[PDB]
Amino acid sequence: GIHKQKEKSRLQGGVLVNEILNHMKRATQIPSYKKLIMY
Repeated sequence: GIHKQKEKSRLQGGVLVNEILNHMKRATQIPSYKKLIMY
């Protein structure tokens, strides 16, 4: 049952949103977390 219940609207095309992950990659290379040492 990969498909779960829904509460809000959602159309097939909406799946496109997944593309977000791609762009997210960029940030994944350097998030806004807390840094201490570089070496």
